[PDB]
Amino acid sequence: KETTSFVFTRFSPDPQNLLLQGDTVVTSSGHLQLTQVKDGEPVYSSLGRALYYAPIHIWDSNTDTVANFVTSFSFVIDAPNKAKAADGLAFFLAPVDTEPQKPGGLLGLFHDDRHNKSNHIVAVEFDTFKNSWDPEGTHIGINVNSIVSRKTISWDLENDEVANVVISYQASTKTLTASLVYPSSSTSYILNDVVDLKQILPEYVRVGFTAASGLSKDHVETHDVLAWTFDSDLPDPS
Amino acid sequence: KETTSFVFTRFSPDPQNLLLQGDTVVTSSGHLQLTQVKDGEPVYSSLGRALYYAPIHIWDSNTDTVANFVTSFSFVIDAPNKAKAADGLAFFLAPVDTEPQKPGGLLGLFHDDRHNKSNHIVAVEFDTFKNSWDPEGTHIGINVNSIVSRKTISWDLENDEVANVVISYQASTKTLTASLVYPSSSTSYILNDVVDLKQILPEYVRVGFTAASGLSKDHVETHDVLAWTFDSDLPDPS
Amino acid sequence: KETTSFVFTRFSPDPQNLLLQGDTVVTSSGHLQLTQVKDGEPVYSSLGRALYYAPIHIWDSNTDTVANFVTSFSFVIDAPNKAKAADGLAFFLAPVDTEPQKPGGLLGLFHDDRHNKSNHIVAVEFDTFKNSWDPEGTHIGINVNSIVSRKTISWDLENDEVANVVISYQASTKTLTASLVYPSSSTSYILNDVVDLKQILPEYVRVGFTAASGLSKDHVETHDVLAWTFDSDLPDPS
Amino acid sequence: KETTSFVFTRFSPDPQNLLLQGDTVVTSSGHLQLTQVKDGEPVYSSLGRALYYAPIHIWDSNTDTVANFVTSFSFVIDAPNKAKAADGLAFFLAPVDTEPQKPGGLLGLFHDDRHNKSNHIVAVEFDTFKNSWDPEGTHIGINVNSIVSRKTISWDLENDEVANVVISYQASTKTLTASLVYPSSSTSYILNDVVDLKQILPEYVRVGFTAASGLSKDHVETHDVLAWTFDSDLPDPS
Ligand SMILES: *[C@@H]1O[C@H](CO)[C@@H](O[C@@H]2O[C@H](CO)[C@@H](O[C@@H]3O[C@H](CO)[C@@H](O)[C@H](O[C@H]4O[C@H](CO)[C@@H](O)[C@H](O)[C@@H]4O)[C@@H]3O[C@@H]3OC[C@@H](O)[C@H](O)[C@H]3O)[C@H](O)[C@H]2NC(C)=O)[C@H](O[C@@H]2O[C@@H](C)[C@@H](O)[C@@H](O)[C@@H]2O)[C@H]1NC(C)=O
Ligand SMILES: *[C@@H]1O[C@H](CO)[C@@H](O[C@@H]2O[C@H](CO)[C@@H](O[C@@H]3O[C@H](CO)[C@@H](O)[C@H](O)[C@@H]3O)[C@H](O)[C@H]2NC(C)=O)[C@H](O[C@@H]2O[C@@H](C)[C@@H](O)[C@@H](O)[C@@H]2O)[C@H]1NC(C)=O
Ligand SMILES: *[C@@H]1O[C@H](CO)[C@@H](O[C@@H]2O[C@H](CO)[C@@H](O[C@@H]3O[C@H](CO)[C@@H](O)[C@H](O)[C@@H]3O)[C@H](O)[C@H]2NC(C)=O)[C@H](O[C@@H]2O[C@@H](C)[C@@H](O)[C@@H](O)[C@@H]2O)[C@H]1NC(C)=O
Ligand SMILES: CC(=O)N[C@@H]1[C@@H](O)[C@@H](O)[C@@H](CO)O[C@H]1O
Ligand SMILES: CC(=O)N[C@@H]1[C@@H](O)[C@@H](O)[C@@H](CO)O[C@H]1O
Ligand SMILES: CC(=O)N[C@@H]1[C@@H](O)[C@@H](O)[C@@H](CO)O[C@H]1O
Ligand SMILES: CC(=O)N[C@@H]1[C@@H](O)[C@@H](O)[C@@H](CO)O[C@H]1O
Ligand SMILES: [Ca+2]
Ligand SMILES: [Ca+2]
Ligand SMILES: [Ca+2]
Ligand SMILES: [Ca+2]
Ligand SMILES: [Mn+2]
Ligand SMILES: [Mn+2]
Ligand SMILES: [Mn+2]
Ligand SMILES: [Mn+2]
Repeated sequence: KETTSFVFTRFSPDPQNLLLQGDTVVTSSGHLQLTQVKDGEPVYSSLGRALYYAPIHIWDSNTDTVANFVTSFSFVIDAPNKAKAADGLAFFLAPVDTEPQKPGGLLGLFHDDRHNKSNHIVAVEFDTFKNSWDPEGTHIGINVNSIVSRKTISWDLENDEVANVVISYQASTKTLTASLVYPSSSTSYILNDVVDLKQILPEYVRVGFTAASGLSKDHVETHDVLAWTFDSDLPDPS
Repeated sequence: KETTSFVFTRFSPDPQNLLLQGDTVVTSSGHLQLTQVKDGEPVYSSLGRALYYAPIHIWDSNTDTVANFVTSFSFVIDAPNKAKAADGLAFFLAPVDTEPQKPGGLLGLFHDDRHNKSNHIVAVEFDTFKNSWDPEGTHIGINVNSIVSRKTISWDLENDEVANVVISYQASTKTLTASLVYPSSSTSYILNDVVDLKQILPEYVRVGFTAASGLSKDHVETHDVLAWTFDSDLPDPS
Repeated sequence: KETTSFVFTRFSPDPQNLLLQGDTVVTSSGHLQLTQVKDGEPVYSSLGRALYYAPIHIWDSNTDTVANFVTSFSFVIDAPNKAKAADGLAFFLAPVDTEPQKPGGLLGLFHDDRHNKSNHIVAVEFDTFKNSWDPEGTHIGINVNSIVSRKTISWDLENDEVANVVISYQASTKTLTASLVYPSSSTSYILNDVVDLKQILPEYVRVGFTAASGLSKDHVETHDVLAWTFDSDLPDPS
Repeated sequence: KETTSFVFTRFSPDPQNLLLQGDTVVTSSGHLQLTQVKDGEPVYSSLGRALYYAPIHIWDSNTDTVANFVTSFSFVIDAPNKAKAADGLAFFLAPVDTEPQKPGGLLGLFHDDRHNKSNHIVAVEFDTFKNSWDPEGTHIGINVNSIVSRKTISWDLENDEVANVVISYQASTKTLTASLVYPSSSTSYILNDVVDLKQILPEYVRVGFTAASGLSKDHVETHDVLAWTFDSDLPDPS
């Protein structure tokens, strides 16, 4: 049996147990600021990610066991103009050596918009901009090896309000669940889908966040994570 | 700081740390069987509840702090005839000396269908039968001092399938959230509402389940809880 | 799998999830005051206990599995005259319906000084007074069904200083371990012994504290518990 | 608030969340084998270490808080000849970039036997061989910036038996406590001392194990870790 967990109720600057990639900083107020902010305003064509430093053991090929995990986080997206919000934020699992990919609507996760098993990405996206591959309206998606989501639901962005997310994986039913709640307006969202982690991901992964502002100057938003817990449990064989 | 927690991944017979009320038994397969089953079939006019034996400290009048809590459970409802399903199951918080009330659509929680502050009940209901006070269709509700829910959502009962529920209370936003997922069909439901526990409940409560089969012989279903975790945290002041 | 846990970093007055027995009160400073205090001084012939309200499932006769547990607590003993300190404090496990027994050197645990399997008591004692059955000097003991300890070590009472205790049970080796640390003086104590909980205790027990002041007016001390955590885990069968 | 934790009830081969240094391997039976073994006999002049991959945030200079932590582990030392046992095992905290130092009685921790504040090492040692700086007999020591322990106790090595260790740090009293229990013989050991982590260590550290076999062919032993849990909690400011 192997477990990993961590809790950040706020972030400290220069976090040596986080791998910050692209534009990501920790602010002095303790937020994980994924996309760049200049003179109080979001900057376009910005891409940031943040990963927990230690690899997570999510499945074992010797014993053929798969881990459960649950993560929670709070985030804020602030678009100066809501109709021109872009591009979004995602929580993801990826190979240990993962590096930022294309900015914009590919969210730093993929180098193109195709399906490809060699990506080894599972992600939950909070997608604020309609690209050619997206359904109509802002949405939450479960993504496996592609920016084109396996399943989506409608989600109305509440601008500059705190969103509380929980994402969990139940290995016995191969089910990934993702929920978002806005306590300020009592609005909530949920979806789940079958995802087989053993087929998709390597035995060890890194986990974290990615976000991207839009590729034109008028399509911008901030993406701040305020807090983050993670728990995984790789059980004994059964 | 005060915390309480417990986990049952299955139930043992004669559980001395559970207060079983009404018809409740533990089966040999380790399920908490809330309504009576005779010759493989559910019995009508059955009422059962089950509560954790220790009172939970959910708020402190000395320090004026309120607890957070999160509970998870799995349940199954099996109606021999789905169109004649009744009456439902609920998770609730109530005063320590709580006793079963009226059977049927009052779910063992209330002695009538009125709003009354002296009930001191907060509950999440999984309501399989439309009474005069209910909205159309089977539904999930948040209930405060009344069988008439403060807020509801549509919920399609998946007969004899395992439902995974999580209910949580965030004291800083006074928000109660309830989710239900069916991993078998990848279907999921969520709602949340403002509930002020300090106004509604006494400082110590008991927590648990209640269920009721219908009051006519043809309107019946089973109500089994398979597993239950509970966690509460009453923080230090300020 | 069944787990129970709780944490009190301090105690609130009228604690409804604790069974207070004998003289026990909660002070305004949030201490669990086991033996009586009058005009700033300890009172003789005083006996107090305190138990967590919910029974603990420590072993299951169906599956023949036994729980692990760990408990921690901080206590203070203040003897006005150290040479006349009596009688002591103990942490114990006992049947659910347990009631206080004889005061004095029997510590509220036993009705006599003999060995008897029908007691169903396992205890760790912090013994400040030499009775006929005791070794020389103040000591810590592991006690099974008798005030005459199965094993003891020397322990020097540090008067009015905070003692941090941890007691744990490892079921696979049948080993009970007890440690005491005084952080003020950097002094520490440990012992362990084989105890088979399945032979000694019923399936469900209550856990908590007992203490007794001496049976003459000049042989007195206070016994205050400042904080208490408990964790038990009854695993799935092998 | 920041917490880190992990649990290994056994080890898997090629553990990507452990930084293995020197001779360390994971066996097929799931042991962390710190010093080299050639066909079930220990090899001399062997040095191995193992660290959790993620840095631990043990204190924060912004908020002036210091973390508590607790770690537990099980180890086995098997000396073919007990009288010629060498050199030992240690649990330690060190700067993130820490590298193995001198083999033998310096245990892979230090490059010499002097006191030096630029080491930034806190360690608990299980020392099986008497060097010039050591007290008489095999012993457990608390070490701050030097192989010459700040405090020691006598410890009798029980050859090829499982030792259960717990080490904890209480920030409010600046107290480091270390215990060892042999459940097989019911023997146990404990010590504690004042250590101010803020003065000694950087804000982020790595934690783990080191071990060394002796520098002559007849002074050898194995050093296997069977299991390891770690928990740290860097609290919010008052
Ligand atoms: C482990 O604990 C067991 C109880 O948990 C012990 O068994 C019990 O032992 C008592 C004697 O102590 C038994 O009770 C007695 O029954 C006889 C015969 O009917 C009575 O003569 C006797 O009453 C007289 O003695 C009392 C003092 O002992 C006086 O107070 C009383 O006034 C009489 O003069 C006594 O009966 C009890 O009297 C008080 C009433 O409140 C009570 O209802 C009444 O029972 C008792 O029956 C027995 N219990 C059980 C369930 O068996 C056990 O003691 C050992 O075994 C017993 C049977 C005796 O042989 C003991 O000599 C022996 O020690 C004890 N074991 C040890 C090693 O301590
Ligand atoms: C699905 O994903 C795989 C793995 O990422 C893609 O194959 C890889 O494509 C890279 C190019 O983007 C290859 O590396 C290149 O090597 C050449 C020299 O040989 C260099 O000049 C160049 O700068 C790159 O480093 C990489 O080697 C290749 N790996 C394999 C196993 O083929 C794959 O890309 C698609 O197939 C490959 C073979 C190429 O034909 C690509 O053009 C093509 O996009 C991905 N498949 C799809 C359909 O996207
Ligand atoms: C809200 O719920 C409370 C608590 O259940 C109701 O108050 C209770 O009303 C009962 C009457 O139905 C009282 O019982 C009676 O006691 C008297 C004297 O002891 C007997 O003569 C008689 O035979 C009954 O058995 C009960 O004592 C009372 N309890 C309390 C704590 O007040 C309450 O009912 C409302 O207020 C009460 C005081 C009456 O005025 C009712 O008429 C009135 O409905 C409920 N409130 C509402 C608006 O429904
Ligand atoms: C393929 C791609 O990244 N498309 C981006 C879109 O995601 C969004 O950022 C938009 C804002 O103007 O510009 C497009 O270039
Ligand atoms: C108030 C009440 O219980 N009404 C019951 C309803 O809940 C259900 O049991 C049904 C089944 O026939 O009978 C109704 O008249
Ligand atoms: C058997 C018994 O309780 N003996 C007590 C002893 O514990 C202690 O209190 C002492 C002090 O004066 O008095 C004795 O009566
Ligand atoms: C400084 C040093 O490492 N001394 C080592 C001692 O630790 C032990 O290994 C011994 C083997 O018999 O050889 C000594 O030289
Ligand atoms: Ca998009
Ligand atoms: Ca109804
Ligand atoms: Ca005594
Ligand atoms: Ca040495
Ligand atoms: Mn999308
Ligand atoms: Mn309803
Ligand atoms: Mn004694
Ligand atoms: Mn030494």
